[PDB]
Order: sequence, then structure tokens, then C-alpha cells
Amino acid sequence: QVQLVESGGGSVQSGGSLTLSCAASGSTYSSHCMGWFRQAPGKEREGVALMTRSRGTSYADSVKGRFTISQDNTKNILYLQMNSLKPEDTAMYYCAAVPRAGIEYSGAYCKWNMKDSGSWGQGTQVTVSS
Amino acid sequence: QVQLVESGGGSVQSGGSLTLSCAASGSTYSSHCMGWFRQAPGKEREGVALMTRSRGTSYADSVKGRFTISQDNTKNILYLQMNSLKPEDTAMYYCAAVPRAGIEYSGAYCKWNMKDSGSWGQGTQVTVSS
Amino acid sequence: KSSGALIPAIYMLVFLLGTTGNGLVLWTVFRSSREKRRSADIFIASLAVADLTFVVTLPLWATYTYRDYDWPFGTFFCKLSSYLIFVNMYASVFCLTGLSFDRYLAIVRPVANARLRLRVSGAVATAVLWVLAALLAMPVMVLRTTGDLENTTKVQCYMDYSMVATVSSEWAWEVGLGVSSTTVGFVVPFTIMLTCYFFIAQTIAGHFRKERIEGLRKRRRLLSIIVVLVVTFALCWMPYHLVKTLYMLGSLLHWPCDFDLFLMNIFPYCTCISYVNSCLNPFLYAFFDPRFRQA
Amino acid sequence: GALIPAIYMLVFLLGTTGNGLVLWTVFRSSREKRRSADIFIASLAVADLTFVVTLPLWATYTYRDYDWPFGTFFCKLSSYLIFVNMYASVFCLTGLSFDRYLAIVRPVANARLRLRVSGAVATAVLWVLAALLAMPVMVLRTTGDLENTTKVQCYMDYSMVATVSSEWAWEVGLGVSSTTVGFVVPFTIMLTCYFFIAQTIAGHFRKERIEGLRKRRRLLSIIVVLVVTFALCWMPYHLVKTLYMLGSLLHWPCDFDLFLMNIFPYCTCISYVNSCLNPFLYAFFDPRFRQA
Ligand SMILES: CC(C)CCC[C@@H](C)[C@H]1CC[C@H]2[C@@H]3CC=C4C[C@@H](O)CC[C@]4(C)[C@H]3CC[C@]12C
Ligand SMILES: CC(C)CCC[C@@H](C)[C@H]1CC[C@H]2[C@@H]3CC=C4C[C@@H](O)CC[C@]4(C)[C@H]3CC[C@]12C
Repeated sequence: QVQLVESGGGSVQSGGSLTLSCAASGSTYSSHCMGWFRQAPGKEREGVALMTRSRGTSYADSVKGRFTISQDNTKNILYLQMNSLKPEDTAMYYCAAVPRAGIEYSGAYCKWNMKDSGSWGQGTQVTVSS
Repeated sequence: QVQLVESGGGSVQSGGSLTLSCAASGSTYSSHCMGWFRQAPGKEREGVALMTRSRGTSYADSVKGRFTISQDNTKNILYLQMNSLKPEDTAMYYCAAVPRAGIEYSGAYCKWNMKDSGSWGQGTQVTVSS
Repeated sequence: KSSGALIPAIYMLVFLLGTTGNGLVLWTVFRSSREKRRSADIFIASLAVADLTFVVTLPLWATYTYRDYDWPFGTFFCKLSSYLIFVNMYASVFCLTGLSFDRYLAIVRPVANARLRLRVSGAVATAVLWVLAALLAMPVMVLRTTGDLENTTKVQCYMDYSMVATVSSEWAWEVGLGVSSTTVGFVVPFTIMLTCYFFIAQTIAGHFRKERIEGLRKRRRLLSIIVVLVVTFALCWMPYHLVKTLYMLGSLLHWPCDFDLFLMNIFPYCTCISYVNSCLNPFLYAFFDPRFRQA
Repeated sequence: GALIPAIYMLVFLLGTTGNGLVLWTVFRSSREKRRSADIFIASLAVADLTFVVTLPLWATYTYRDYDWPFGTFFCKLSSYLIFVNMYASVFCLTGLSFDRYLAIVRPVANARLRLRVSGAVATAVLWVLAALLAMPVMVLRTTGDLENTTKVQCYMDYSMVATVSSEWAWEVGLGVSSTTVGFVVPFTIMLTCYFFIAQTIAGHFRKERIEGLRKRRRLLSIIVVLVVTFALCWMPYHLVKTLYMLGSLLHWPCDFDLFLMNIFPYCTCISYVNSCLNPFLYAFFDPRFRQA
């Protein structure tokens, strides 16, 4: 339902502190869950940085780098501070808003298993150079 | 406790029909349920033909169908008819006997989860030519 | 803060105390002769049965919370346990409503009390109570499932709306189920109880100016234990319903993230109090009601 | 394929209902009308209920081709409850047979022993022994993907108490002890008591006295039918299991071992059917359950 607009990315040399700001509209903190993914060569959509109620800013180990998650409720932008551009970071980075579950039953979990049915946005082609 | 003196190991070319005959002593078909394992160089030992009880004879889906395994309780010799051997099959072959549990509790299953704590043999490298 | 092992220790303590106390109160209400067993005794026993069924699954939830919300019991037991929490909630609130209505009959209009006792028997009321509880908690059983949400290699007993609703209607079904549960477990039954208690208080002032001392003393004992049970329910389940209703309303009122996080972090403790109510009931029964005290 | 799970579910329903009615009948009568055998009847019903409540779990287990989606704790508890049912049921049958032996051969000694040893203490010792004897099952049972398949099999791990070499010894010892204290020794006591009963009864049965058979059919013959049904439902189990254990030292042919392995699930199925069969036996012979 929400509309996600990504930013940043592109052809930047290695070691840069690239900032990926995924904006949103209607995707409040108490309703939907921010997250960041990147599309695999087989379009497997491997996660790079997800927001979790149990852990909080769950980063994939293979995509560790210097990725950072920060959610600003006021402006409704999720920031992916993917600093120290890695050669693995040469990918199309998409952000998704998987609806956050209710507090009564699921304990306000983020339902990352339903990423297939979530709302996505056309990402940016990060091309990490030397 | 079984002394699995596996014999028949050799080396062939592509499409080879080498037959591996893992002999054993003390591994009755009721007590010890034997199977075949393949150790790829530089990696952990894998499976090729793990004889089970639920599925009968099992295989490794990556290499399943190339070889046939049968057990003779008379002379306690296990066959591994490694037919149509492929260069992807170039590795070391071990034959092992995990201790099959009783019918009362596990229904006479081969505890392949305890392959680490099982008797092993030596085998012989099969350098399948391309 | 997760408080380490505070939540599972509390859960196991309420498991033990609730099992023992609910067994004791069931034994007390069942060992007595049928003639001495009053119409309120079936409600007492039904509330005890609901508490016992809940604390039976309480060790499962203690293990769930001990393993950082990991559920090694399967989909069926997740469904059954959630179903039993909700059945406990509805059955307990309906039994308290039945006790309060039985009182409202007894004190306010004793003649109408006898008339309604003749018209409606207690067994039919209890059967309808439990059938309604089962049907109303049925959505919990149907839509519940186990899944490794957040991909943390931990099975979490959540509720799936995909069977009956899409993603754009998952929120609608969640809010509808939450509001319906809140209504038929804390508002409508409690509105019935407050109306009955207000008429009861008017009749109590009347008996301050009328009536008989000994019957007033028997009514004092019974109404005291019943109102203490109702107040304990209203103080153990109020944090639950209040916090969850506020969480639902946050989407409409656009509350700050601080308040939403506070509600999210404080909800487990509201669940703790709601679960502790079940074990609290036998101690209340022993403290005030002499019948359980005598046994 | 689906025959074993279907029979398991049918036994679940029938056993739950029948054992509930048996418990209701034994626990609705006044204490004066409740005989010393009624505690054993109720304990049999309780064991049968405690097994049939877990019967749906085993039906799901066998339906999914031996996959256990319930957890290590529930595997432990269910196996514990099968074994507890076995020992408690056979010990209760032993108690019923011993009580009848006392009441027949030496009724004065029957009264003396009833005065010395109450029913409640006997039942408590029976259940404590059953629990402690089924403790190894609960301690050692575990769930694991044996044979490296998606299925989870509820088996018993001997690594805690033994090595790989001694795992065979512990398995054989546990099986032999389970047979000895669940079929061999308890049934030996039952045939000794029944042989003395048969001698004392035949002392009058050499005459016509056919009403004696109806008097037996009241209590003694219903106990005898319960014992015979337990024997006929657990003899395939223990016989096949003991033959499988002995095959390691008799060197059975592969065909015989395979036959035992394939027929063991059905023997387990009959051993589970006994639980639901018992209330029907109560209804057919004893009119007390039929009346209530
Ligand atoms: C994790 C999954 C695979 C487990 C599946 C278990 C299911 C198939 C089993 C386990 C317990 C079973 C239930 C046990 C008792 C009853 C009550 C009876 O009046 C109707 C059937 C019903 C409702 C059974 C239906 C089937 C059931 C729900
Ligand atoms: C799959 C794994 C993680 C589940 C573990 C569940 C364990 C921790 C729980 C679930 C049920 C619990 C038991 C439930 C009832 C009793 C009886 C009581 O008199 C002593 C404690 C005891 C024996 C509990 C011990 C802890 C227990 C066994």
C-alpha cells in the first residue's frame, strides 16, 4: 500500500560512505517495517539490512561492511549508512516495507517471511569501483 | 566395532563402471546398517549411498542415479556399483557403518546423524578422467 | 530490557501456583454435596477449569519466552495454546458476568431472581458460555501459525491473515479481531457488570435502610469474593486491553515512536499480569470465601 | 500407508470415550459399593486415557512418514506415557489377579492382607514403580533427522549413558528389562495366581455348578479376559522385539529380520488398540459398566 522512493547509490569508488535514504508515505513505525535488500544475480533478493523487533537492525553477515540502519519517524525515511563500499556492494539496492504485525498476537514482529508480498521500490544500481 | 575393510577402490575415466565392495566383519544387517560416503578433497566428507530403513536405499541427489548399492547379508559385503562415473565424482570414497537402533524405539533406523561416531574404513581415490 | 529470566520464572511460578490452587478449588467445589452446591458454584468451577487449561500450557509459553521467543512445539500446539489463552479470557469474563448477573438477580430483584432461575438453568448458561468462548476464540486457532519471522532461526507463534485477507486487508482483519476481542472480553461484559453492580449498589443502600442482617451478611461474603474477583480481573487484564487498544489507535492518532516503543516493550509485562490472574484467583478464594478456607 | 494413522485415530476416539465412561462409572458409585478392584480398574482407565491423549500425536507421526513436528519434550513425554501405560496396566492386572487369588484360595488371608496393605498404598507404589521404570525412556528419548531426511524421528539416544560400543548393550538391557518387568515377571505372577485359582476353583468345578461360571463372569472372568486381551495385544510386541534382540546372537537370516522390522508397526498398533478394547470388554461382560 505504501509508496517507497529510494535514493543514492550509483558508481562510487570503494571505501566511500554512501548513504541510502529510503523514503516512505503512509508507512509508520507502528504499521510497517523498513528494510533493505539487494537483488542477487539470480534475482534472489538477498537481504542486506533489515529492521527487527527482537534484535534491531539485523545486518547480513556477508553484507556486513559498515551498514547502518536509522529510522526517522518524523520524515519517514529509513537510512542505510552502507559505509566502506565493498565489491559485494555492487548491486541494485531496494528497500521494502513488510507490514509490521500486531502487538496482541505476534508481539509487534516485522514479518520478514512475507517479503514476497511486501511493497518494494525501484532501487539504484550501486557500482562499487576501486 | 566393525572392521570395515573396504576394497575395490580404483581409478577410471569418464563413464567408468567401477564397482566398490565394502567388506565388513561383525556388522550384521540387524545390528549395523552400513552405507557409503564420499569425501571431496579440501572439504568435509559427503554422502553418496547411505543405506537407510525408511527410504530403503538413499542417494545424493547431486549424483543420484549414477550408482547402485546392494547389501548381501551372507558374506557381509556391500556393493557400490559406481557406474557412469563423472569428473564431478572425482573424490575419496569411505564406507561406514552407523549403529542401527532397535525396533522398539527408532523402528530399526540407521542413525546417520551419528556418522561422526561410527566405524570407518580407508577407501581408494577414484580419479575419473574427463 | 528483557529482564533476563524474569518472565519465564514468573510464568513457571504462576504455572505451579495456578495448577495447585485451581486443582484445590475444583476439589472444593466438587467434593461438596449437590444440594449445598449453589448456582454460583458452577461458575466458580468453570473459571477454575479455564485457569487450569491455561496454566497447563503456561510451561510452553515459559519455554517460548525463555528461548528469546522460540517455539519448539509445532503449529498445532501454538494454535492450541493461543486458543486456550483466548478461551480462558472469554470464559473467565463470561463467568464473572454470570456471577455478577446472578447477584444482580439475587439482591436487586429476588423474586425475579427465582423466576429467572426457574426459567433458565445454570447448566444451559454454562454450556452457552463455553460454546460462545470456543466460537469467539476459534479465529485465533484457525489463523495462528508458527514461522521464523525476522529470519532469526527462531519459530514465533504468530497469527496469519493470508488465509482470509490480503496484505492490504491484513491490517483490517487484525484491527477487527483486536477490537472484537477487546469488546466481548472487557467492554460489553464489563458494561453488563457495571450496570448490574450499580443497581446492586442502589439496592445495597436500600438494605442499609431495610432488609435483614443475616441475609445481608451472607450476601456480603458472596458479593465480596465475587467483586474482589472482578476487580482482580479488571486490574490484571486492563493493562493488556488498554495497551493493545492504544497500539491499534496509534495508526489513527500518529503517536510518537517513543510511545509506540513503550507500549511494545511494556506489553509482555501486561501479559504477565493477565497470566498471573489465573493463579491469583485461588489465593483470593482462600482469603475471602470461607468455603474454600474451610476446605 | 494411511491404515495405521486411521486406526490410531479411531483408537484415540474410542479409547477416550470408553475410558471416560469407565472412570465416570467407577467414580460415581458410593465408596461402600466400590470394591477393592475398582481402584485397579480406574488406574487402568487412567493409564489408557493418558496414552490415548498422546495417540493423535503418534497418528500424525506415522501419517507424515515418521516425522515428529512436536519437539523433544513431547517425544519424551509421549514415549514416557506409552511405557507408563504398559507398566501401569500390567501391574494393575497383576494386582487384580493377586486380589482374586487372595479372595479365592485363602479368603481369610485375603482379608488379612487387605487389612495389612491398603489399596491406596498399593496403587501409589504401582505408579511410582511405573514412573521410575519408564524414567530411562524420558531421559534418553530425543528427536533427530535420522537417515538425513526431512523427517524427524523420535528415537532414544544412548550417548548420555553409554558410548557407541556400549549403546548396543544399553539398548539390549533396556529392552530385556522392559520385557522382564512388563510381560515376563508380571505374567509369571499372574499365571502362578491363576493356577492356584484354577486348582481351588476346579475343586468345585469337578461337579456341574455352572452358576459358578456366571459368578466368575461377574468379576473373575472379566479380569481374566482383560489379562488375556493384554497378553494377545502385547505378545506380538514383546515377541517380535525379543526375537530381534536375539537375532544378533542367533544370526537370523535377512528375510526374518526384515519381516520382524516390517511387522513391528502392526504389533505396536495392536498394543495401542488394547487401550480402546478394554472398555468394550467392560461393557460386554461386567454389567456394572453396562448398567451405567
Ligand atoms: C504440527 C501438525 C503437523 C500437527 C497436526 C495435528 C492434528 C492433525 C491433530 C492433533 C490433535 C487432533 C485433534 C484431537 C482431538 C480432536 C477432538 C475431536 O472432537 C475432533 C478431532 C480433533 C479436533 C483432532 C483433530 C486432528 C488433530 C488436530
Ligand atoms: C523442546 C524443549 C525446549 C521444551 C522444554 C520444556 C520444559 C523446559 C518444560 C515444559 C513442561 C515442564 C514441566 C511441566 C510440569 C512439571 C511437573 C512439576 O511437578 C515439576 C516440573 C515439571 C516437570 C516441568 C519442568 C519443565 C518442563 C519439562
